[PDB]
Amino acid sequence: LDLKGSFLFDFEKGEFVKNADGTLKKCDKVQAYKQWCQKAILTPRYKKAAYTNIYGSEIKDLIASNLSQSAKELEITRLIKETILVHPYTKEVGEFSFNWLENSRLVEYEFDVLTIDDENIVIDG
Amino acid sequence: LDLKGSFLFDFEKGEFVKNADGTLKKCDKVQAYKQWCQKAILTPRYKKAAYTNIYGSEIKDLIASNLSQSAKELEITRLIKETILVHPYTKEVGEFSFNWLENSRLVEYEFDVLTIDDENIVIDG
Amino acid sequence: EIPGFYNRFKTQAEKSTNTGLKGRLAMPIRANWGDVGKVVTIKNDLRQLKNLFGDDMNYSAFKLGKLALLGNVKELLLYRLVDGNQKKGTLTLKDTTENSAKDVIKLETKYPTARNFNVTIKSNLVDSDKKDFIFFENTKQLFSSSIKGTIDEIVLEINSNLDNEYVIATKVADSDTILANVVNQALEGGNDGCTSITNESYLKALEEFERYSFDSFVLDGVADE
Amino acid sequence: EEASFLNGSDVVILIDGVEELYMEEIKADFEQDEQSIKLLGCQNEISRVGTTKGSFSLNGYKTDSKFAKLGFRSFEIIYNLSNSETLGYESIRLKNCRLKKLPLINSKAGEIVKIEVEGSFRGYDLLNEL
Amino acid sequence: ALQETTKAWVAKNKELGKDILLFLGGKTEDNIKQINDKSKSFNDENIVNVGSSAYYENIKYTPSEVAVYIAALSVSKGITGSICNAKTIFEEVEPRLSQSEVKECLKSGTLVLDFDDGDVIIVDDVNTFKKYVDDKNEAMGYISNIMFINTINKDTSLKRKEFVGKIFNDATGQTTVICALKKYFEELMSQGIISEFNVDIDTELQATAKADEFYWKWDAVKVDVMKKIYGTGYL
Amino acid sequence: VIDIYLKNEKEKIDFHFPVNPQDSLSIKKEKRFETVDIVNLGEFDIKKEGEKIREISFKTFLPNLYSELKNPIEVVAMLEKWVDQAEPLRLIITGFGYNGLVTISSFSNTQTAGREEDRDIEITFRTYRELKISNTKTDLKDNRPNTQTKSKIYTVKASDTLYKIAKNLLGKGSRWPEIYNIPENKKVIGKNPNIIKKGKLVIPSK
Amino acid sequence: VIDIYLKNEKEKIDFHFPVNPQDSLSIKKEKRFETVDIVNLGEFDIKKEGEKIREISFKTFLPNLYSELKNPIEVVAMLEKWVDQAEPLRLIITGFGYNGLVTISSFSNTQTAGREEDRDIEITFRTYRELKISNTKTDLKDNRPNTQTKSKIYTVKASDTLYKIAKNLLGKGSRWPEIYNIPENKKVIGKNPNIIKKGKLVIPSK
Repeated sequence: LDLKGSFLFDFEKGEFVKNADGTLKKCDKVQAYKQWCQKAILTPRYKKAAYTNIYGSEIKDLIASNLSQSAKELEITRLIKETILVHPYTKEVGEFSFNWLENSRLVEYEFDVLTIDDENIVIDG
Repeated sequence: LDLKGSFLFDFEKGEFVKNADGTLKKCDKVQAYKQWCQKAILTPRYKKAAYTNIYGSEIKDLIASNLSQSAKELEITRLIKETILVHPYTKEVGEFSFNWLENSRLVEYEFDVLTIDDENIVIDG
Repeated sequence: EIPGFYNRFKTQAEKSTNTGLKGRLAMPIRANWGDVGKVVTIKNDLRQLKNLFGDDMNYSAFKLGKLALLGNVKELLLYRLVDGNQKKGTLTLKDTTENSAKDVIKLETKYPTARNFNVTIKSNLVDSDKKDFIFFENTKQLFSSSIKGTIDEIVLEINSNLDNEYVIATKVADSDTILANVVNQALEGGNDGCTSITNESYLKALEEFERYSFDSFVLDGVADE
Repeated sequence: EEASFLNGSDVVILIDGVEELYMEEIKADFEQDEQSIKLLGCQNEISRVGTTKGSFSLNGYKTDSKFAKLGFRSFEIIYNLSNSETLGYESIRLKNCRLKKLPLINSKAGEIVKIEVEGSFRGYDLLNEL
Repeated sequence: ALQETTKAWVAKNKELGKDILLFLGGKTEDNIKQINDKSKSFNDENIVNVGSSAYYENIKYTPSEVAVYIAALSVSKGITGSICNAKTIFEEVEPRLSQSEVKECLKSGTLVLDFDDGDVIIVDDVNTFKKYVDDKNEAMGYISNIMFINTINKDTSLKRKEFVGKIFNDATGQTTVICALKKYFEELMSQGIISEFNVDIDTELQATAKADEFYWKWDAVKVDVMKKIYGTGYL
Repeated sequence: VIDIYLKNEKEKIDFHFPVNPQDSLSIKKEKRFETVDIVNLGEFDIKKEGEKIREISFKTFLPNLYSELKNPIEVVAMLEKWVDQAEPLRLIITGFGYNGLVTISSFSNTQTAGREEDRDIEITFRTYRELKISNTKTDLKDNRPNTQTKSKIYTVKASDTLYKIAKNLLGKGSRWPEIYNIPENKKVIGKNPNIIKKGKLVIPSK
Repeated sequence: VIDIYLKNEKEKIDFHFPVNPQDSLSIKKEKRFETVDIVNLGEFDIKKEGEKIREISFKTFLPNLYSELKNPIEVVAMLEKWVDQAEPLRLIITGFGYNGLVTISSFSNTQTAGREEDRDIEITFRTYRELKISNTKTDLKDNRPNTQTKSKIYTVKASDTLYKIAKNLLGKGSRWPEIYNIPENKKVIGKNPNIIKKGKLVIPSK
């Protein structure tokens, strides 16, 4: 597998975190994977020409859709799930929750599961 | 088959019985098997690293379980039955009985059957 | 007991097989051991018969009782027939520090008998302030325990432990120092009364049995007309 | 204890928004096909709700060819029951109702020409609760 | 001094109807003898002594400190659960006791954590009340039993204050109160906490009723958590 | 009283059915045998030594509101996930007195016209078995099912040693170089396998 | 609430069923496995790694007058056209909580004796899957279905370049000579591929 680390990027500030040395703050494979997941979610699909069709999501386009609330919930689940699962490190994403806190303004949760989160059987002959 | 004898160990006293000569009291194959059965029941599984996964039981772990009374009865039957049956000399164990003598304090019986307990057909051409 | 898992093992003969039996039987047994001159009910258990009347095949109690037990009777009403001349095995143990060797404790068998109960007391090797009280039946050990030197505890400790169904201690007098060391002192003076059972003595069992109820009665293996 | 009942004289019926005052009997029920299934561990059967079906019966004295002309067209029935001893009134409307059979002809001897109508209704609305 | 002060303080609050369960832990240098004597010295069922320090990422926790975690677990289990064999978060207990030493500590009302196969486990759910255990009071020696009792008193006390001098003390009103209490217990039946229960009019104390002095009686059969197993292998 | 428990282990989930299995449970048993005819004698039954896989099936509904409970949609997603699980499930049925490892063969949900929140379930189980592929001598049989699961990442404790971790967490114990040779384990662990520290996160293979 | 949406893409149609699926929906799931017997041991279940195609079926009626609506005859013509569509359809069922690419296996309409305007429908769907026929190294999986469609004729915008059109509209972007080599594209485009104008109509291949 041998996934590799990457460099931090504070999405709050929209800038790379760099040490007092001036070199960019490296970080772990798992940290890099979390960095990648948020980036992929925020990248719309088919529109940013640098990436292929695999990368990116389509959540923004769903806003203009005329589908009902329940239909939009499933589409959110499909879209987020499809975008994340392309990464090898992903094991499973699910346990989606939704809360239409206002009449038409939504907050939703999901839970991601890594490859390392798997449970291993203990036996040998 | 040729199972072999072993040495007595008074579980009441937690010591080996030794003769006036000082040598440990040997005992029969069947006595050794009975000695083995009680030891295996009292040995928790997966925890005492000397033995493999075959040896031991899991009765102690069942105490903390949240299963109902009837479910716990079946688990006791499964656990005791599985632990004993690994021995070659065992033929069958069963006829389990239970008595919840207090509200939540249990006494149970079970009957073991040896290989020698089998009944043989009498015929020859 | 502490909470947790406990387990034991027993021979299949130790199964509670008394369930499902039927019938009631009576017997004026001669017995070396157990209660004298009274009817006792047994629930068809060999050990119960063994504890209540010993296991001497020479005596009609265990011998015939075993046969009746093998007959699968639900309840056996045994009466210890006796000749009279009844006595219990007894012994008196004495103190060391008194140069007169003051007698402080009297031991006695639980029931009348003539079997060879013996006492061996030796200095407790770990601590001379205590001593090991080992109770014997003939050459066989029957019960062991260490004890404090004070007399009241000694009688209590003997009467306290589980394995003293055979003997009961009794205090004769107080003293400070432990009993004298002795080996295999027989509880002499006892008598089972099996000697020279009279023809008349059977009649006592009959009248005692009358207040009880039973399906059948059988003599004690005697063909006297 | 007090008298606060209601009488059929107080009944007011608007068949499709028209006072069909000549109807001297009406009844409508809203039944449910309650499934009843038996569970292994539970001694008593478990009843599970199901889809509802609205039926209504309405009969009166004929005064015109209203129902025969109406045919099986969908329409509405507004039922208003008013307490007169004290103020307050119940008001129901069957949301979408259709006839199950046109009482095309009916008459006998010197009797008045009675008319009987039976049908079903999809749903209802409770407009006032007394 | 604080323990005695808190002992009196909790005892005072019981008389006010506030049933507070107190958790304590002996001093670090107390041996088994000191701890057991402390538990024997005050054997209130509302008091619990921890008789063992514990480890948690190399940081020692004195028995007084550990009582915080013990109190939290007991409180968190609520009614249904118990800590008879709960696997604690701790990693190692400094005083490791033999079965005989455990038996003495448990008999003394000391609550002791035991190390078993890499697991620190609380044993038997005991409290300080062990001196008497006079028949029915045997159950009172366990924390879960006391927690079960206190909660019912609190729930009845809550329902009490809704009606003291605020509902007419008539047979219909009294029947309303019994219906409220009876239904409340029936919820506990729904939880499986209780096997049998009864609540009825206390005819004796009802002879002298007043506005908030209607009196009632009840009794219930709490379902206990399985604690020990005895097996007999016939062969 | 009757209850059903599905104790998944590769996912440490102890599912308890909110609803008892509707009308009636039933389990068959059929001896594994073959029939052979012989000239001038006729038919005969020859028992085949092996046992037979047998099925347990029933149907339920997952109610929306009832004693522990969960959404029917999530429960269906839970079970449908378990259908593809290669590892076995432990099924316990209290009143029926059934207890043994099984695997879900088929599963189906249904939304009736009314009761749209509930989901009528029809599920089938298969009895599960395992395939266990010098100095010959009698020894203990390998009858114990080895159904036990551990996290794929281990946190080293104080008393642990790399050999001990291998045996507790990978069986034979001589399997320790498999743990060490993983480059992540090599990085966190010192260059000496014999030296280890409490904390270090370690990744057992598979 | 329950709704059914069929979002065809090769024909950009987002069909919403006017009527809910009659009595009850139901979807099965069956683990892909095979049974094998072993001498003196008996039957055993071997899981097969691959998944299984599963079906969703129901029935409806397309009413003449009811909330958006269309003629039942045209709707039947629409669906019967979609049956032969090689490309997949996206099926979303709100209350049932189903969402995934499917393809219509069978379709049937019916005119009852009365209600001659309406058409009773019985339809069946199959779960859809895709067949995705140097310097080896881990990379993102190709799990995303590539269901997206564009017009066969492109109008060049101001900032466009022929390479950019190829990537946006034909994938790899190096595919631009396929666009250029079409003689119609050669005619409208100048002899220099690198030069292009806003407007020019261009025909992507296939």
